[PDB]
Amino acid sequence: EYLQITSTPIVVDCSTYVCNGNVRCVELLKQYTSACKTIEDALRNSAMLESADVSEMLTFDKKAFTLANVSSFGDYNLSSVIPSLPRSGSRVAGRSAIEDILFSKLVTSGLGTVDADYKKCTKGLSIADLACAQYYNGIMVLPGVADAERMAMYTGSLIGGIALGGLTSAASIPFSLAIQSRLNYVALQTDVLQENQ
Amino acid sequence: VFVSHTLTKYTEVRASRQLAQQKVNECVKSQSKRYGFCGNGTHIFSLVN
Amino acid sequence: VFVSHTLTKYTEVRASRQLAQQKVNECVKSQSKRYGFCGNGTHIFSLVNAAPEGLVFLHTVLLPTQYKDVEAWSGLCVDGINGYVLRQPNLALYKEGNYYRITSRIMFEPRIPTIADFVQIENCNVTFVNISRSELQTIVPEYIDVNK
Amino acid sequence: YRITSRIMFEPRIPTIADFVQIENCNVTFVNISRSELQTIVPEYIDVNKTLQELSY
Amino acid sequence: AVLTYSSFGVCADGSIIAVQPRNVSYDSVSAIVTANLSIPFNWTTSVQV
Amino acid sequence: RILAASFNKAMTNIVDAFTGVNDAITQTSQALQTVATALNKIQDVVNQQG
Ligand SMILES: *[C@@H]1O[C@H](CO)[C@@H](O[C@@H]2O[C@H](CO)[C@@H](O[C@@H]3O[C@H](CO[C@H]4O[C@H](CO)[C@@H](O)[C@H](O)[C@@H]4O)[C@@H](O)[C@H](O[C@H]4O[C@H](CO)[C@@H](O)[C@H](O)[C@@H]4O)[C@@H]3O)[C@H](O)[C@H]2NC(C)=O)[C@H](O)[C@H]1NC(C)=O
Ligand SMILES: *[C@@H]1O[C@H](CO)[C@@H](O[C@@H]2O[C@H](CO)[C@@H](O[C@@H]3O[C@H](CO[C@H]4O[C@H](CO)[C@@H](O)[C@H](O)[C@@H]4O)[C@@H](O)[C@H](O[C@H]4O[C@H](CO)[C@@H](O)[C@H](O)[C@@H]4O)[C@@H]3O)[C@H](O)[C@H]2NC(C)=O)[C@H](O)[C@H]1NC(C)=O
Ligand SMILES: *[C@@H]1O[C@H](CO)[C@@H](O[C@@H]2O[C@H](CO)[C@@H](O[C@@H]3O[C@H](CO[C@H]4O[C@H](CO)[C@@H](O)[C@H](O)[C@@H]4O)[C@@H](O)[C@H](O[C@H]4O[C@H](CO)[C@@H](O)[C@H](O)[C@@H]4O)[C@@H]3O)[C@H](O)[C@H]2NC(C)=O)[C@H](O)[C@H]1NC(C)=O
Ligand SMILES: *[C@@H]1O[C@H](CO)[C@@H](O[C@@H]2O[C@H](CO)[C@@H](O[C@@H]3O[C@H](CO[C@H]4O[C@H](CO)[C@@H](O)[C@H](O)[C@@H]4O)[C@@H](O)[C@H](O)[C@@H]3O)[C@H](O)[C@H]2NC(C)=O)[C@H](O)[C@H]1NC(C)=O
Ligand SMILES: *[C@@H]1O[C@H](CO)[C@@H](O[C@@H]2O[C@H](CO)[C@@H](O[C@@H]3O[C@H](CO[C@H]4O[C@H](CO)[C@@H](O)[C@H](O)[C@@H]4O)[C@@H](O)[C@H](O)[C@@H]3O)[C@H](O)[C@H]2NC(C)=O)[C@H](O)[C@H]1NC(C)=O
Ligand SMILES: *[C@@H]1O[C@H](CO)[C@@H](O[C@@H]2O[C@H](CO)[C@@H](O)[C@H](O)[C@H]2NC(C)=O)[C@H](O)[C@H]1NC(C)=O
Ligand SMILES: *[C@@H]1O[C@H](CO)[C@@H](O[C@@H]2O[C@H](CO)[C@@H](O)[C@H](O)[C@H]2NC(C)=O)[C@H](O)[C@H]1NC(C)=O
Ligand SMILES: *[C@@H]1O[C@H](CO)[C@@H](O[C@@H]2O[C@H](CO)[C@@H](O)[C@H](O)[C@H]2NC(C)=O)[C@H](O)[C@H]1NC(C)=O
Ligand SMILES: *[C@@H]1O[C@H](CO)[C@@H](O[C@@H]2O[C@H](CO)[C@@H](O)[C@H](O)[C@H]2NC(C)=O)[C@H](O)[C@H]1NC(C)=O
Repeated sequence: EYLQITSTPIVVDCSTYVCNGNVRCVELLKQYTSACKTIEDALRNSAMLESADVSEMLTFDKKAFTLANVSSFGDYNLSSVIPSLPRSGSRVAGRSAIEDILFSKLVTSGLGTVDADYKKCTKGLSIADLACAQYYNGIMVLPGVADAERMAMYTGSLIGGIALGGLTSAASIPFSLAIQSRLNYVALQTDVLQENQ
Repeated sequence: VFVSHTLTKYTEVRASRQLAQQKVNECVKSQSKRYGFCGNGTHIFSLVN
Repeated sequence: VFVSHTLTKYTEVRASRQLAQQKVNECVKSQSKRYGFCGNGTHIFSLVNAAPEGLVFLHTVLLPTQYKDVEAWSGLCVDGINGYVLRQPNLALYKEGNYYRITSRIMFEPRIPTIADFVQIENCNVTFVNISRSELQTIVPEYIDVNK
Repeated sequence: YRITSRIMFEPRIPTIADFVQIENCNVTFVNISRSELQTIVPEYIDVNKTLQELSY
Repeated sequence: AVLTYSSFGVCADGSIIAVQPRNVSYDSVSAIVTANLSIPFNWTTSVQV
Repeated sequence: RILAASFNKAMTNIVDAFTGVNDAITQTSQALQTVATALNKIQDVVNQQG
């Protein structure tokens, strides 16, 4: 099942988009007192609320993140969902073997909704990029809320939570006993050999 | 016209985000008995990526 | 343009209004076990007050502060042929000092083992407690062997 | 006789604690006398009648 | 971070920093094992809005 | 006894956080961070009406 949790936020400067920076036009725009106020407030406030409640959902647990490993699941091969090692250091996580597929096998449709680089627009040597041209019109795309690093920390912690069993000193249980515990929640298990595992 | 399209998208994404939060708390962190909420059949555990 | 703004806001408020009714029915009137719906942790009760254009909720929840270690056992095996497990999966049998006690796994609520706390099963696991019917009274203080 | 869960087949030896006493019977219940109740519940012992005989 | 957007937030003095995820301790499903178990023992009351 | 003493302490901090006499310290507890989040959401609703 797939559920969307965020949308790339876009903010627009009302004065630059309508007047192109012409000084005379800016004075005429003041007659439309509530026109720009409504447009800027709606885009700015919606983006801040979106980033506020997304950051509330992203919890982390260092204890559970350590258990996101193939050695913690036994016969259940979770290698396709655990995070990848930090290939270049300076970080604690990375994309799983399924996240990079969904993020790359899907079309690289960078036709405008790119949080492109702003520091090269005003001092660059080459003619302006398609993204810089939008920035000159006051349309600027903010960086995505769901950061790539926070995602791997968040998902890695949740996957590792399934290996926790409430043991003293945080010892990890065999994963065959985690499934048995969740089966007992359905109906009290009377089988002793546990061959059904 | 642009603001109308964006605000409608934020309304749709907010509803889907709140459903995702419920599935993280009830299907991933916990085990659910609400039929059909975490797939059909008897739920055991869920994974998220 | 004004109609578009009002219809967009009505759709947003209607979605939030439906969630408020669910929380009033499941968190304020009743007590919920749906994790995270009435705040994180274990829900006890909720309060509600008026607010500008809406409601404000005050979820009262319990958070743990200390934990107790217990030497828990999976079950019992009497004479090597009669196996027993706890009647409720949320209970745990543990050893304290020389005797035994049963406690819930959610809250530490000690309980004296009664024969009704167990369920008889066909086989015995190797991790079960070995004991005979002669000494079963050390685990269940009310057990009396009426045969012997 | 055995007891099982209705969701998963989990065979269980019937214990006296698995039953709840009610005021009246039904024509569809297992029709049995107390001396034979041990055939349904292996751990059951009629300590009432057994002590009467052992008083001699 | 007094104000936040995406991965970065700002302080009361205007310093820009990255927003780290909120640290919490996840719950767990107590296992039916012959092992050494930790059970919650003392409790506190918290109010959330 | 402890549950009642803890509840009264939380309610007092909730009322003080709503009044906003110590706004710059309420972030010290994520329980009080819910109050800050609630206040921000109420302000947006009030300002955007007109
Ligand atoms: C509760 O009580 C029960 C019943 O008493 C205990 O269960 C038995 O526990 C014993 C050990 O305490 C187990 O015996 C060990 O089994 C091993 C395999 O035996 C199988 O295979 C051989 C093949 O030759 C067969 O002969 C045999 O019938 C079995 O099929 C052996 O490896 C062990 O040998 C011991 O001695 C040698 C030499 O000294 C050592 O190298 C070994 O390490 C070992 O010590 C031994 O015989 C037995 O299998 C358990 N089950 C049964 C059904 O008998 C529980 O352990 C006890 N639990 C608690 C918590 O108290
Ligand atoms: C466990 O043990 C009990 C007690 O013996 C059994 O319960 C009785 O079962 C018998 C049949 O085996 C039933 O008797 C039948 O009742 C009819 C009369 O009406 C009944 O109902 C009214 C109230 O509505 C009462 O006032 C009245 O007294 C009766 O009880 C008749 O239609 C039947 O006649 C049939 O059998 C006779 C032999 O008796 C034949 O000659 C006839 O041709 C005809 O076939 C019959 O007598 C009785 O009603 C049951 N009692 C109760 C209290 O329900 C259980 O059946 C038994 N269970 C098992 C599983 O073995
Ligand atoms: C539901 O939401 C509640 C809160 O509403 C969450 O509960 C909090 O969880 C966190 C994370 O575990 C707890 O924080 C821990 O507290 C301990 C005590 O704090 C000491 O240190 C702080 C800061 O220095 C002082 O203010 C305080 O006086 C204490 O001296 C620490 O032991 C924990 O670890 C810290 O220290 C070690 C050692 O340096 C470091 O390795 C750690 O990284 C960390 O810094 C940690 O800080 C907090 O106490 C919980 N309660 C409350 C009321 O906030 C639940 O987690 C959440 N539950 C669920 C199931 O979702
Ligand atoms: C759990 O699932 C994992 C993912 O499916 C399993 O990993 C796979 O295991 C198989 C069998 O060992 C590997 O297939 C062999 O691979 C080698 C070549 O491997 C190298 O090249 C491939 C190029 O495709 C590259 O993907 C690998 O990473 C290696 O660099 C060949 O000699 C064989 O023909 C054969 O195809 C898979 O490649 C491997 N996949 C991954 C992503 O590692 C894993 O084995 C399962 N775990 C358990 C315990 O069963
Ligand atoms: C019912 O009895 C079962 C045995 O018939 C119990 O299963 C045993 O549970 C213990 C305690 O959790 C496990 O011991 C741990 O095992 C690992 C090594 O496990 C791996 O290797 C063994 C063979 O050496 C293999 O059988 C396992 O599947 C794993 O591949 C160590 O890290 C620990 O030190 C510790 O000894 C036993 O491994 C496990 N036995 C088996 C055959 O799986 C079971 O717990 C009982 N059930 C209940 C509900 O009490
Ligand atoms: C959440 O806890 C983890 C540790 O479990 C923190 O991660 C590191 O912790 C040390 C010790 O405090 C810090 O000095 C490091 O800078 C942290 N590194 C990283 C990459 O975060 C984590 O920062 C904690 N976060 C909060 C908000 O408490
Ligand atoms: C799963 O756990 C193993 C064991 O800790 C990790 O393997 C170690 O990885 C580090 C680098 O991160 C190496 O320096 C160690 O030598 C490795 N251990 C062994 C025994 O060789 C493994 O990296 C963990 N998996 C992930 C995805 O982090
Ligand atoms: C008490 O004692 C005996 C063993 O001492 C148990 O075994 C036999 O059980 C059958 C019933 O299936 C009785 O008919 C036999 O008479 C019993 N043998 C003896 C020597 O008594 C018996 O199950 C136990 N319970 C009772 C009620 O006797
Ligand atoms: C549970 O925790 C409470 C809260 O700390 C404990 O009550 C405190 O106990 C200490 C030590 O006896 C006293 O100095 C404090 O005055 C008590 N009150 C508070 C509000 O901290 C209580 O003792 C603990 N209970 C158990 C069974 O460990």
